[PDB]
Amino acid sequence: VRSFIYEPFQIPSGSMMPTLLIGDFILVEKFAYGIKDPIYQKTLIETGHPKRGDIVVFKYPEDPKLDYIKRAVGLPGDKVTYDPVSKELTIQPGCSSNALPVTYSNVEPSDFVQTFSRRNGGEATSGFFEVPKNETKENGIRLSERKETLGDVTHRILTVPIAQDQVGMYYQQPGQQLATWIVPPGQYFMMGDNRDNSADSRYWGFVPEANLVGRATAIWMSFDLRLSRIGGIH
Repeated sequence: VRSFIYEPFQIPSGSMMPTLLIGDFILVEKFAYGIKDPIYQKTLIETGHPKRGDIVVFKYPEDPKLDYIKRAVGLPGDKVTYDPVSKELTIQPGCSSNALPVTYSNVEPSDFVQTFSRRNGGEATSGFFEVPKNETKENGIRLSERKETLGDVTHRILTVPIAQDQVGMYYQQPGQQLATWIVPPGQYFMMGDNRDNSADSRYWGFVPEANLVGRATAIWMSFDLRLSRIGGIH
């Protein structure tokens, strides 16, 4: 006697590359589901919770009028530390006041190249393009790829070899060094797979449970007419 609500979701940005791409249309399963008991035919309202590594759609805390999609990397109580040089995560569960095994595969060239306009000789991102590994684009940088295993979940991330986060721009948590955060009760730390192209928890803080919409379950369609991407999230 249980029911789940599902809603389609268009992928607007490349913050989740290479896992999710601009043009992807995904299925999202709401955390809040109905529980129709037995004796009575009522519909109890129970809410599920994201597991570490889940790809989650949520309402932007600063402006809940917009929905974002990131990977839930930090759970309540998690002590999250990000090394901007190695671009690696360290996660220590239950440190609200034991190190989780987070491993990374070897850096390899990805299928994408990020380009940038050059008005005035400066640089501004101008898009992502799938480019054969033996080719290049002028004013573009080949992005690197590797696998991140957050405990039991393994997924891919992209990195921009010429970039490095400016720690001073991070959301700084009271009483904490820059680049370290303790996830508050009932809140989450969100990060996108395209690690140098993601305005996430590093910059605007945690996501309250109530802002959560649902978990991404599949790519129902994608229009960069990529029938090849329909299926599970990889």
